[PDB]
Amino acid sequence: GIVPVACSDGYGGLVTTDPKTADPVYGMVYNPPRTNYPGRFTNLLDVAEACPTFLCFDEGKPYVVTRTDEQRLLAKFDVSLAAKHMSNTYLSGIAQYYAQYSGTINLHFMFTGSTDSKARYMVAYVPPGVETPPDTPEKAAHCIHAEWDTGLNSKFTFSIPYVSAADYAYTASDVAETTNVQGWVCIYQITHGKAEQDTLVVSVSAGKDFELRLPIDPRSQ
Amino acid sequence: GIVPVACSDGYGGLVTTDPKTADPVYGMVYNPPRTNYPGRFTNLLDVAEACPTFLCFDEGKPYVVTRTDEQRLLAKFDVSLAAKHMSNTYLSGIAQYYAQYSGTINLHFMFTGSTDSKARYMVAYVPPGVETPPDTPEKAAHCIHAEWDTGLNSKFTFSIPYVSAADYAYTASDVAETTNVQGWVCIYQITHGKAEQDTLVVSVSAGKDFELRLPIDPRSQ
Amino acid sequence: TTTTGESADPVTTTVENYGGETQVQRRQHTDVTFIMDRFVKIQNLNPTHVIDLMQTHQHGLVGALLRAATYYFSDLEIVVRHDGNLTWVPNGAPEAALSNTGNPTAYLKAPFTRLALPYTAPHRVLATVYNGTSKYAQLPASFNFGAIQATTIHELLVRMKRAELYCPRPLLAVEVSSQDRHKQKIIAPAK
Amino acid sequence: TTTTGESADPVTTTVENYGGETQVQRRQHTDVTFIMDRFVKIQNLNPTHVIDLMQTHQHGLVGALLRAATYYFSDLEIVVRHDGNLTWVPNGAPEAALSNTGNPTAYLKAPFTRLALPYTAPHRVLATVYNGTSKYAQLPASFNFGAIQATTIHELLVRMKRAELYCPRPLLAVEVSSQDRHKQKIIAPAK
Amino acid sequence: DRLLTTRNGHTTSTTQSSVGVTYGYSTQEDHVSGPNTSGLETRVVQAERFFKKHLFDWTPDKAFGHLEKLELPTDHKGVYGHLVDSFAYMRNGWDVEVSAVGNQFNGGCLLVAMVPEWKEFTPREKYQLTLFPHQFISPRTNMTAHIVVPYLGVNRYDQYKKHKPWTLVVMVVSPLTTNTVSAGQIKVYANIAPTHVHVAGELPSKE
Repeated sequence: GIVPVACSDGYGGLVTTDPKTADPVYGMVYNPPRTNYPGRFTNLLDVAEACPTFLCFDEGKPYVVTRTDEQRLLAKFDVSLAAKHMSNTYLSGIAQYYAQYSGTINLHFMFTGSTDSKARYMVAYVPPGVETPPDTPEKAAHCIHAEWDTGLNSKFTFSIPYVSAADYAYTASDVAETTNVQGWVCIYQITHGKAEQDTLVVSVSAGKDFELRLPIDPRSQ
Repeated sequence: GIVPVACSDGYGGLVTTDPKTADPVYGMVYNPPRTNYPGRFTNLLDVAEACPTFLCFDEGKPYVVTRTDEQRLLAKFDVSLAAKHMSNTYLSGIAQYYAQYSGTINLHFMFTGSTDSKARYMVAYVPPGVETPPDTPEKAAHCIHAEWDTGLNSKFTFSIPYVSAADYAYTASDVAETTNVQGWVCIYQITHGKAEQDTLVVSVSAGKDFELRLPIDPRSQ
Repeated sequence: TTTTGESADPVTTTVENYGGETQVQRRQHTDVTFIMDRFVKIQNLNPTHVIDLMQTHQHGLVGALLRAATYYFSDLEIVVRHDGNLTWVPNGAPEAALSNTGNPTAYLKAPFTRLALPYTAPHRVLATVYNGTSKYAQLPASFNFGAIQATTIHELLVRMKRAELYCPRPLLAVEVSSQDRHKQKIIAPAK
Repeated sequence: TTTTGESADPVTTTVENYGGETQVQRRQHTDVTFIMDRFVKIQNLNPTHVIDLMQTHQHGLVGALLRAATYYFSDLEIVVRHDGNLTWVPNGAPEAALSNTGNPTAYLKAPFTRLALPYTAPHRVLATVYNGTSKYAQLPASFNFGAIQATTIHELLVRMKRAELYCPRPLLAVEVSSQDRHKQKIIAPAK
Repeated sequence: DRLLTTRNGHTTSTTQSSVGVTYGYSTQEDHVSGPNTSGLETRVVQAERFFKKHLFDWTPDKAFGHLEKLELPTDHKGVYGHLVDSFAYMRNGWDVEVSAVGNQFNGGCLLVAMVPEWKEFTPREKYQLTLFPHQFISPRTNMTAHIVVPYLGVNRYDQYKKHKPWTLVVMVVSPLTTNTVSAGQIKVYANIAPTHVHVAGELPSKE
C-alpha cells in the first residue's frame, strides 16, 4: 500500500508573499565574483540614519530665512511622514511603504550666513491637544524645546520624540485623528544681528530607535 | 522516481472546528508588549465561581419579600440553567453554549433589612419524583435543607447538589424529562419579626466541581 | 456558610457542609483559548471589507463570548470565498493599497482561500467597548485586523488564535416568558 | 548636539539629551533581502519576453526600492500564466533558441507555472542606471535574466531572491499640494 | 477593626463602618513607563489626594435598577485638573470611597462598582453588574464602600479629554426602607483620589 494524504481545501493557492521557494530547473550556475563590491546597504534605515535629506519650505527651498530681527515663527510643520515639508525627503520615501512607525526623528539645522551675521533660534515639539501651534517663543517655551546660538559650529541636531497614546503611529494620514497626527514642530528665531539674507538649512534623518513596521504597496499603479 | 500517495476520498474538506492551522503569509510581526495587563481570565468558570449574579423573581426583582410573619413559600424555581429565575444570570449566560453539565450550583442569600428586623429562612432541594413542590416547611423538612437566622452576617450560601441518574444533565430543557429537569429549589420563611418591607436578595454562582461539557452554537442567527 | 455579604469577597460553599462529597471537574471546554478557537461567520460583506471581529453575531458562540470581555488580543485565520484574486493589507494601510499585488495577494483556487494573519493593530490590546473618541457609539478605526478585497466576496469566516480575554462583561441567555423554564426541541431519535 | 555641518559626518542625536530615553527597535521589515523577497507584476508583455527587472513599476514597492539603488544582484522566481508551453533561455542566448524544447521548457499545467531561475548575466552585478554605451537612455542589452516564450503570456510575476543592493539613490513619496499633509482614506471598519 | 483610615497625600478619611477594601482586576500598576512616552513621562504626587463629588440622593421611590454614574476623570478644579490642561498625555488609577449615611434603622441595599469602558446597560444586563469590581452598602451593616483600581486601556497613556476608562456606578439593588426611627433619605457622596499620576507631553501656554 501507499501513504494516504488529505489534499486540503483552502490551501495550495499562490500568495504573492508566501514563505516558500519554487522548484529549480537550471542547475550548476556559478556567478562572477563580487566580493567586497562597494557601497552595500542591508537595511534601509542604516541609510536613513546616516544620510539626512532636505525639508521643503515656501517655494521649495530647503531653508528658512527672515528679514526682520524680531521674534518670528520661521516655520511650522506637522509631525507626519506625510507632511508637505517632508515630501521630498528619503525618510518619507522609505516610509510610504510601511503602515506604521515609532521612534525618534532627527532634525538638522545648518546656518549658511556670513561671519558677520549672528542669530539665535529655537525649536519646539508641540504635542497634540492644543487647537493651534504657538505663534511665539514665549508660549512655546512651555513645551519640550531647544535654543541655540550661531557660532563656530554651523550645525545643530534635535530629536523629535515619539510621544503618543498607542505604541505605534500610522505613516499615512487621513483626517485629524489620534493615530495619524502627532503634533507639530515649530522653529522660531529669537532674534538676529545682520542676518537679513542669511539662511538656516533644515534636513531630517532617522533616530537610533526609529522603526518602520508593516510592508505595503499603496502607490497608484 | 517520487513518493506515491493516495489522495483519499472523504478527507480534505474544511471543518469549522478542525485542529489544524492555516498557511502563513505575512511574517516577522512583533506586537506591542501587553505584559501584566489586568483582569485577565482564562476559564469562564473561574469567573462564574467568583462573581455571583442575580436571580429574577416576580416583576423582575433580584429579591423576595413577604408582608406576613407566618410560614410562606417565598419562591420556588426549577433546577435548570434554562429556568426563568436564572435567565439573567451569568451562569446561564455561559451555559447556553454547552450541551451538558454536572456539579454544584451555589445560591447566595443576602438580607437587606434594618437592624430592628429579624427573620428565619429555609431553603430545600426537592429531587424529582414528587408531582408538585412542598408548599410548607414541614413537608419540605424531609428533604435536604438548611435553615438560618438573620444577624450580624447578612449572607448565607447553600450548595444545590448534583443528584441524578445519569452522570451529566442537559443544560437546555424540552418537556418534563429525566435528563433536563432535576427538581426544584424552595425558599421558605419560617417566620419574621418586623420585616414586612425587608428583602432577601438572591444570587447564584458555580460550585467547586461545576462543569460544562460540549460546545454548541444554538442561538438564532 | 455564613459571611458578611457586603464586602463582596467570593464565597464558594460545598456539598460537604451537609454530608456530601465534591466531585472531580474537567473544565477544558470552558477554557478561553480553546472555546474561541473555531471558525465563525461574518454577515455584512462587500468586495472591499475591513476585518472587524465586532462584525460577529452578538448571540453567536464566539460573538457573544467576545462581547463578554472588555479587552482582548489574538492572531487570526480567515476563510474567504471570492471571485478574482484576494488582497489583504495590514491595519493602517491606505484603502488604495488593496489594488496592488505587492501586498499579500492570493490567486483564486477553489473552493476558497484559508489564511493565517497576525494581529496588526498599533495598540497592546483591543476593546469591544470604548468610552470616548479617537478623532480630533462606534469603536476607533484602528480596532481592526486589516482589510481584504476581491472582485466579489461571497463568504467570510474568522477564527481567533491564541485568544486572551480581559475584564469580563455581562453575557445573556434568551429571556423567559413562561416563569418556569425555557423549553425547546432537544434532538431525539426519529420514529 | 552641535557639530560642524560642512564635513558631512553623520550625526545621530538622542532623546536622552533633554532627559528622554531611547527605545528598543526591531528593523526586520526594512531589511533589504526580506523586503525585496515578494512577487510583483510586470505590465508590458508579449509572447516573446526578455526578463528585465526595470520593467517593474517605478512606484511599486519593489520597483521603487530597486530604483533607489545603483547596483544590484539577485536570483529569481517567476510565475507565468501562459497558453502553450513556456520556454526560457539564459542571458546571451539567440532569440531563435526559444523555439526549441532542449532549453528549459515547462509543459502547461493550470493555473500557471512557477519557476526558480539563476542570475545569468556576464557581469558581477547589474545596474538600474548606466552612464554610457555597450555598442560600438536605455541600459545595456546584457542587463537581463534571460527570456521566456509561449504562445501567449497573460501574466508575469517576478520575485527577487538573495537580493543585494548597492549605492543608494533618491526615493520619492507623492508630492503634496496642501502644504500641511498628504491625506487619504486609511482603512476603517464599516458602519 | 471595622475602623479604617485611608491616606492619600495630605488628606485622610476615617470610617468606623468599613467592610474592607476591594481591589479590582489587580493589586498593582503595569509599567508606567513604556515605549510610547520615550522616557519623558514624570510623576506628579501633588495631584494624588482626595476630591469630592455628590453622586445622588437615595430615596424610597428609587427602585431596583435605578442607576447613577460618574465617568472619571470628572471636572477637577485642583492640581489634577490643571494637569489635564497642561499635558497631552496622562495615566493614573483610582482610590474610591463612597459613603451613604442614614442610620441603622434604614433598610435597602446599594451596589457600588467600578466599570471599565462604560456603555449604557440594558435592564437585563443590570443583573450582572457584579462582574465588575464592587462592594455593597446596606444600612444594617455599613455606610462606606471602598474600591481600588489600576489604570487600564488599549493605550499605556491616555488623553482624558477624549477617553474616560473608568466609570463609577451606584445602583439600587433593594430600595431604601424607612420607619419612625430611621432617616428619610440618604445622600450619597464620593471621595476620590487619583493614584500613580504620570503626565507626558508638556503643552504650550494659552497666552
